[PDB]
This record gives sequence, C-alpha cells and structure tokens, in this order.
Amino acid sequence: ELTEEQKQEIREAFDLFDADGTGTIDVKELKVAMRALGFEPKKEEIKKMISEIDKEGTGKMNFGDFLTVMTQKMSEKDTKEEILKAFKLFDDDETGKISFKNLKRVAKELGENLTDEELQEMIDEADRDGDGEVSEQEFLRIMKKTSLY
Amino acid sequence: NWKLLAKGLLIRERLKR
Ligand SMILES: [Ca+2]
Ligand SMILES: [Ca+2]
Repeated sequence: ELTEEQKQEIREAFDLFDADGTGTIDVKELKVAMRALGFEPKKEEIKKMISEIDKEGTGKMNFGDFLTVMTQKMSEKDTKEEILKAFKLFDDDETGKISFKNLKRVAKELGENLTDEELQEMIDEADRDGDGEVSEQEFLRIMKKTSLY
Repeated sequence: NWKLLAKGLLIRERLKR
C-alpha cells in the first residue's frame, strides 16, 4: 500500500524543487515540499526529520530518500487520522477531552467490566498534564506507545 | 487497555455503516 498516482505525485512534488534536474533537492525545501503534498508539519517535526534525513549533513536529498520519508509520512498521517477518529468516538459529548465518564461508557458499550479503580488508572496513566482528563495529544501519545495499530 | 477499546470502537463503526 503505496500506490501509483501517489508515487507519481511525490515525484512531481520532488521535481518542483529540482528544476535543473540535478536529481537532488536541498533538505531545506522539505517543509514546503511536505505542504505541497497536503502535510502540515511543525517546527519540531521538521527539525527532527531534517536531522534523520541528512544524517551526513550534505544539505541534499535524492528521490529515493524523499520517497521514503513521504511514504512513511503518509502512513503516519493515516494512523493519526484513525487515532483521531477513535478520539472522537470516546468523546461523544464533544467536550474535546476524554473523561472518566466517556471511558466508562466506552468499556460498557464494548462489554468490558472494569472497576472505577481500573478506569481511573487508565485516565491517570494517559493524563500527563494532570488536568484529570485526556487530550488528543495524550491520546495520540498513548496509542503511539501500545501493542500495534 | 486504551488500544483495545479504541480498536473496538473503530471496528464497531467500520461495521455499522
Ligand atoms: Ca468528553
Ligand atoms: Ca490531561
């Protein structure tokens, strides 16, 4: 699962930044390159990625390396969306946080039989900022670090 | 855990509609 019109889009995107056809683009056009592709990367993520990508500080990247990073980023974006889609199914009162109330309702609808003590344990374990409920970032973080997706 | 419950809700929803 990669595809063809999508492999060919990535190529187009790559060539925008390689008008002279030297076969590389400057690692610095990454963010603009990702945006042309529909992504919305953030500073930290770009800092992090330019650093994974240009491990030998050439300042340059080829098409295979670009293709990788973009396939990888498309898979992550799909995962995020799916995690976000589940976020919304726990937060059915749409308060934008997942509560103890939401979580208990979800366990029941799915036929679990946890105690409030276990239910609370699952909040605390997810609640990093200590506001007593679970944000999207917390929920993303919590999926990021479990069994498989 | 979080993931079973999330996965549960996702299946429950990809099935209904
Ligand atoms: Ca809520
Ligand atoms: Ca929290």
